[PDB]
Amino acid sequence: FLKEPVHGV
Amino acid sequence: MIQRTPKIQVYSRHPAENGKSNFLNCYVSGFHPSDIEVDLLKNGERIEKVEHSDLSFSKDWSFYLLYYTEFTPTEKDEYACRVNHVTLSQPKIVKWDRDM
Amino acid sequence: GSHSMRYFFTSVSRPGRGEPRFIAVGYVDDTQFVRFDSDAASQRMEPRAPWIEQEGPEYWDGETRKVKAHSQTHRVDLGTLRGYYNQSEAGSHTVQRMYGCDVGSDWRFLRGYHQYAYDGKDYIALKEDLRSWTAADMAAQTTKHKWEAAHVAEQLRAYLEGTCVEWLRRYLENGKETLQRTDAPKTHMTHHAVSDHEATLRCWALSFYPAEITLTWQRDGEDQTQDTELVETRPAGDGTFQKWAAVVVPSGQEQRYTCHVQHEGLPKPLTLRWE
Repeated sequence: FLKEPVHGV
Repeated sequence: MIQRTPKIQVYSRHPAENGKSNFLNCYVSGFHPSDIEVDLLKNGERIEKVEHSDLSFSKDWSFYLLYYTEFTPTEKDEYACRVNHVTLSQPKIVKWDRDM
Repeated sequence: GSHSMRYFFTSVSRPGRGEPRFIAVGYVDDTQFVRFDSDAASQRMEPRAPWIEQEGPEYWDGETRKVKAHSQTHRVDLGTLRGYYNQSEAGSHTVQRMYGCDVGSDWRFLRGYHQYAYDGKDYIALKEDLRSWTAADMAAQTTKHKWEAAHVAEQLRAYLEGTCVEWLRRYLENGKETLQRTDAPKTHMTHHAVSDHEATLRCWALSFYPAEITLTWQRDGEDQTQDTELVETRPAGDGTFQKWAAVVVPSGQEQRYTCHVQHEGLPKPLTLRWE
């Protein structure tokens, strides 16, 4: 199960 | 840029038995970057129907992949794995050894 | 046993050859269950294990949504690091990210991780306390501030400590037959004469799961770590792993060498000997 949200660097 | 060279393992899925079908494998691991050329040969010839695992990496960030193909070992036939990567001046060639 | 769920992401830029490449794989212990490949035809999260194929359409839908969300984040990431490191736009660069959670024998949260690398080197990582970051260089430090302000550790903590362990467990029961199965090693030894006064002794450990294993050689009970060839644990492509240990031995002396095999699949560690 993927994580959400994903923040950019 | 870091440049780690691939380890190359050439093996059969099950113990080799002339006449009985198996899978010829070529494990490549610990390399970086991920651009790599991997082929399985049969008497020097490239084995066309070859598949590979999905790209993944280890704790240290280096990549590993599995190349594989269905095959029927024979007394006579010679198999090898040919690998190319930035870290290699020329394609490294590793021959199958039933025991290795 | 102890169990783990991990995601592996790889983003590689291709100057002038189109969008960056994005590969995502996901594992439960030593088993891969799903993948996403930016060059695949489907353009969805695909199953790589028979026990995830049971998941309904909403799961695949949601994981395909999240997976290309990640993908985009990594397509932007290639560009920011480029600016951060003041890199040419001509050369390919690699980003790598890994996150997941570990559970103990009680199926209870043990540790959670979130790691990121740029061109094969540690960039930024989440500490074991899930409340603080390890920045490697100043560029990583600018990312650290940004993730601090956006409160990312807090968000990631809830994930790894909760939904991660929660869905790990579900996978475990759902795939009980192959995830919860511990295959002991099929062991065996080979003797190859190298010259008239020496000979190779090979210890085999085949078709085991999980991958973890201790294949050791010892002479007169003392370990021969310095003079043993040991191959890295390699996949057999049938869901199991293989491995070997080799020692070159003075002929007439095979009997004092003993291979040792340690694996979760065995109630007791094996001690084989040539004879």
